[PDB]
Amino acid sequence: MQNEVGDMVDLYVPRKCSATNRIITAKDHASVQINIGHVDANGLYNGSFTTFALSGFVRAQGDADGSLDRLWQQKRAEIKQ
Amino acid sequence: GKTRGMGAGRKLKTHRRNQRWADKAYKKSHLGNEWKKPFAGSSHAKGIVLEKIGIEAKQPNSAIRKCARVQLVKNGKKIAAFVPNDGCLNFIEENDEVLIAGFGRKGHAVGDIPGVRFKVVKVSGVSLLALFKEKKEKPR
Amino acid sequence: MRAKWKKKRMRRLKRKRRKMRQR
Amino acid sequence: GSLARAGKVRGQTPKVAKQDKKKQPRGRAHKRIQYNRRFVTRGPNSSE
Amino acid sequence: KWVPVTKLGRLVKEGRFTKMEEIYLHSLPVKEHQIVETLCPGLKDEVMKITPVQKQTRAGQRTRFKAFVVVGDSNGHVGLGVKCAKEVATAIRGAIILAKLSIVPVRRGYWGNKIGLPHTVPCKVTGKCGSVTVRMVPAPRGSGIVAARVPKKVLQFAGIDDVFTSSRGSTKTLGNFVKATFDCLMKTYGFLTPDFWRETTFTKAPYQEFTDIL
Amino acid sequence: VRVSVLNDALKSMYNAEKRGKRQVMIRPSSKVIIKFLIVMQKHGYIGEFEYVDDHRSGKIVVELNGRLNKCGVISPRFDVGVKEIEGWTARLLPSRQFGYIVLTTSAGIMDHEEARRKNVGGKVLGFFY
Amino acid sequence: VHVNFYRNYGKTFKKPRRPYEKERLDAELKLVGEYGLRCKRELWRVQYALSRIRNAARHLLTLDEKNPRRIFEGAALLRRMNRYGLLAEGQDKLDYVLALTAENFLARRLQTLVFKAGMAKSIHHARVLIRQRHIRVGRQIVNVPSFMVRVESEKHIDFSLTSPFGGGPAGRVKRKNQKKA
RNA sequence: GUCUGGUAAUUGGAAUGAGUACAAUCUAAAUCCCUUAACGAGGAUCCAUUGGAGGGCAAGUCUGGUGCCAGCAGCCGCGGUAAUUCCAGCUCCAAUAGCGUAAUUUAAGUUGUUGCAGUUAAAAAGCUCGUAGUUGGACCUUGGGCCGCGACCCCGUUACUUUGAAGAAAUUAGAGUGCUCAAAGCAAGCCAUCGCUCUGGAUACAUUAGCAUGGGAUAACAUCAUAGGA
RNA sequence: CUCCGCCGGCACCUUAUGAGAAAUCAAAGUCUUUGGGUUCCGGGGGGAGUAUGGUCGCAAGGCUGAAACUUAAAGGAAUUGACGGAAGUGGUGGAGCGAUUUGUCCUUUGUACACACCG
Ligand SMILES: [K+]
Ligand SMILES: [K+]
Ligand SMILES: [Mg+2]
Ligand SMILES: [Mg+2]
Ligand SMILES: [Mg+2]
Ligand SMILES: [Mg+2]
Ligand SMILES: [Mg+2]
Ligand SMILES: [Mg+2]
Ligand SMILES: [Mg+2]
Ligand SMILES: [Mg+2]
Ligand SMILES: [Mg+2]
Repeated sequence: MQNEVGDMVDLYVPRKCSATNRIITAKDHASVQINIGHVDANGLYNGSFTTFALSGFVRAQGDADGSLDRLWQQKRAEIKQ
Repeated sequence: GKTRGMGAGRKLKTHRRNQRWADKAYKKSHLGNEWKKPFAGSSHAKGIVLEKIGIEAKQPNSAIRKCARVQLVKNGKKIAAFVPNDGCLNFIEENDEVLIAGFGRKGHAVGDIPGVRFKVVKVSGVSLLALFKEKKEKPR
Repeated sequence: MRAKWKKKRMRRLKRKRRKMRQR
Repeated sequence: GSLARAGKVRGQTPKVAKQDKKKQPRGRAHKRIQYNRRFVTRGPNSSE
Repeated sequence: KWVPVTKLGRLVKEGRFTKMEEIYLHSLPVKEHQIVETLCPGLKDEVMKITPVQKQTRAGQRTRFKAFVVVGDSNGHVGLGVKCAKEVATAIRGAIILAKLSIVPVRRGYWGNKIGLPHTVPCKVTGKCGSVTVRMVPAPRGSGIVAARVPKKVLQFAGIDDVFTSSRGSTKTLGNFVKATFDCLMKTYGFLTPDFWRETTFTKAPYQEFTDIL
Repeated sequence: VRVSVLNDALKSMYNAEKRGKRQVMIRPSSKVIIKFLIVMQKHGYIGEFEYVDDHRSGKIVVELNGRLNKCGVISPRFDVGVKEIEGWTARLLPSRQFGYIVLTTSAGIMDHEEARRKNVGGKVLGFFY
Repeated sequence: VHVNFYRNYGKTFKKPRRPYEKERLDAELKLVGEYGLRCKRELWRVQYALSRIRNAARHLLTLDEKNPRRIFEGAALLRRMNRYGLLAEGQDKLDYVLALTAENFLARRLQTLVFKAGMAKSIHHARVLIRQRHIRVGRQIVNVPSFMVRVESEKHIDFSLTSPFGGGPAGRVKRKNQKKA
């Protein structure tokens, strides 16, 4: 939220679940953040990675595995990983 | 569920009209039985002290409440009126004008006094508070 | 008092009131 | 019941005259005193 | 003085954190109250109520005391603590620690034109605990807090100036009344609004940020 | 029986969005549901939707983007003048900053802000935010 | 019929819903002591006036910025708030009217402005000075301390010409004392 | 120590209106107000009260008396010898020239249209049919560009909505205006003017029903293969 | 007989992402982010399904159905304890809205008792 003067008025901008787009609250302790490392040719790990955060709701449902696998297929396609 | 149709205004209004009679306050107001009460819808009434009586309090408490038996002048109805303010029964005598009021719970009995919803407020034209505080004297 | 027996008692008083007022 | 004891305690209570004390300021000045006491200076009536 | 027993406590002790919103971004559980004191210094503290609870025993009744404590900096952070103990003083002391441990961010918005600083709830928000349901409606600037005494205190510590409230249920149950209000304040950074439609950038968590220190 | 197909469409979409589903099928289809969906898409609350012709009442497959908090109908479709839009938005919308009330007007099916812009009243279909 | 029956009158204040709340009592007493008020009703009527002004401002904020009533009545309200010193020049919007407090209205009283102008040693001395007819606004003496002073009238608050503190003759106490001497 | 605050029937001079009253003014005549000579404050007796002090609910687990009595107590309760609750004194608290006590609104989402309930708290008819009532699936002129937000091009009703005219005044909301303020009133203002500002004396709201204008999405009714059409 | 499906039916098990005062419920969910349609029906506890009127019935009774008056609770779910003429102590963490509970593996069970069955 921006003020009409042009300042941010929110304490913070919370993360959104990468699968359900739900806002990940500060006390959502079932939420996680996965960093999937990037590998170049020969299999060496570059040191860069992509990040996905899943809300506690999607993990509690059990769809976290399938959601994460679909998200990773998409980004891997896009970045050639 | 409850009716929701745009053309069901009559149903809703009639149902509310019929159900308002279940509310105790509504039915007390719109039954007309409050005109059969001793006061007949008035805040205060005058009456004749018939006899001074003492009626026992409820079970937990042990006291003689020392009320008064009053015959109203507007309708001739006999009621029991409580006399507050310790010692004020001696200001009450038989065949003496008294102004009664409600005991504060709208015809419901108050406190440990059973069957009494009326208090004496004024005797012989002088308020009981003035006689208690000795601000005025009872005329002879 | 049991509600069934209360109802039976009340049916008996009503029988009596009916046989008195009607007859 | 027995009406003979009406006025018992209030008649038994010994009469104690009120002390002739100074009057407190009345109106705006009284509010000034209260404001001073509770803002520029246990409950208000603690038996200290 | 303080030996941190958690990884988060170690970083807070060293000074890797400056504000409590870095913890909020990653939804990390806060298990040491010294973290909240270090990162949220302007915290006040008020005991809302003390309640005697009795456990029937063979020989009479075992009475413990339940203390409800609300903390907050009046600038978007509020916390509620409930501790039951055999002594009132330790019940209050335990509830203050719990209240600090539950310090949550509170989102504040504008009833109308976004002029000045936020003063109200961004949107209608509701909290429920037991039979108590607490609704908060955004209010124009200058309205103040139109609420019962129990939710007014929590709103004052949250930093909310103007709000309309409505409650249903047994709000006489003060534990539920205060918990429902706190839940209502918590669910305020959780309503997705078009201003939060921008995709998250996923900054590094402090665990992986300071694995060299830890 | 099916009394309001719009209600079933919006309630199914709401349940699917709450469930985290990325696609919801709507049956039956209707012009009012496609017109409500176009308003929803214009304000960015849904993505692609596809009308499937089955030589009957159609089917709609809608892409969901997680931006929906709630969408519902108002039944009955109360008459709403331009002046009562403020009261209706106060009743149904989370704030004066976000949310939309969908109206059926003789000028077309539209959100309440667009209804104010043309000063056209009508009847309330529903809401989404 | 009596023609006097058609004269209007109305109430200027309400009593609080909760009579015995510690926080409200403390805040009211703090304001009363800060501004030398005679009772809580003087603050309650200021709160009543602020409530009506705030309600008017809120009702025009819930209308379009092109609604000719909001352009007209908001301009009138802003003129009235600027006229009595309640709003600054940068505060030229209806939003700032909603932010006004009873402190802003109490600061425009003749008692407060007489005290802050240096004419009186205290707020209570200002109150008595006004009630003793020693204060004039412009050429008009004002014995009413709740007088709301306009910005154009602030620089004309002065001691009365008939008052011993404003060039007039000595009061009866001083004159009696010199006659005794 | 100095600086700055609150306290004293201390000590001092200042101030002033309540009152009294020349007078003028007011007024049909009077009277009140406004104005004003003289007078008019120290314990400034020129003396503020009404309710309270267990909780709700602000304020005492001070003192004396009474002892389940007398009494208080809206409700919960208090009173049997240590009464924070009665009767009193002191002190404190709230409002304050006011405050207490004895139908209606709010509180009450405890009448619920917005907005309540009905497994077990009160509440689904034993079950089914069925008239009225209420509610009723989808479908029919859309796109498109041009000019330029209007337009262009390729003798069935009604609800509803929009705009207009009405819907007395007073009341309400609200513009202006320093009745000393204010509740008001509809006045007034102007360097002083044999006059002037054409001075002002706005505006909004006003269900339902009626009249008229545009719109036809939604919906109701009437039709709806002897069209036997023209 | 066996296996895999589809539709429909009586049900059952697990689980909460839900709801609920909880018990519990896959509906008792999709509810202050409150509106799919419709019928009946409740408004503290008694008096009272009583009186009276009406109607149906041979009768028994059924349907409809008060008031005066009285009362500060009645009632629901769950917890701990006690009882049964029933059977065989913190901390921190976890669960619960919570009283509580786990830890501590006399127990289980019923309770309208909690002055606790001498109720
Ligand atoms: K089956
Ligand atoms: K434990
Ligand atoms: Mg208190
Ligand atoms: Mg006393
Ligand atoms: Mg209810
Ligand atoms: Mg039962
Ligand atoms: Mg039942
Ligand atoms: Mg249809
Ligand atoms: Mg509802
Ligand atoms: Mg009942
Ligand atoms: Mg624990």
